[PDB]
Amino acid sequence: KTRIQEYEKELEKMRNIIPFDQMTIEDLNEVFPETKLDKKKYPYWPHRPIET
Amino acid sequence: YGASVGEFADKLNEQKIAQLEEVKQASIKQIQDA
Repeated sequence: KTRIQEYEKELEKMRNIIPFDQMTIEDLNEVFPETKLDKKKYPYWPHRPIET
Repeated sequence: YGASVGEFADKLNEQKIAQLEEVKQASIKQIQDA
């Protein structure tokens, strides 16, 4: 039941977000931490590896 | 060529939002499945 509760929490948190047409890189930074270009390994531009 | 230059911007932006929105539409059903 606790896992279920966490899963709903995630579900509504994911369902309730602004249309992308107004969103910003920051929005995807918070909602999806997977888009954060870790400066702890890639400081210099483009952060994302050049070999990709 | 100036009259056929918004198509590249379309492919740059519409698909950029398309991959995000398909990820969202899949993620909602993924949480549903869980």
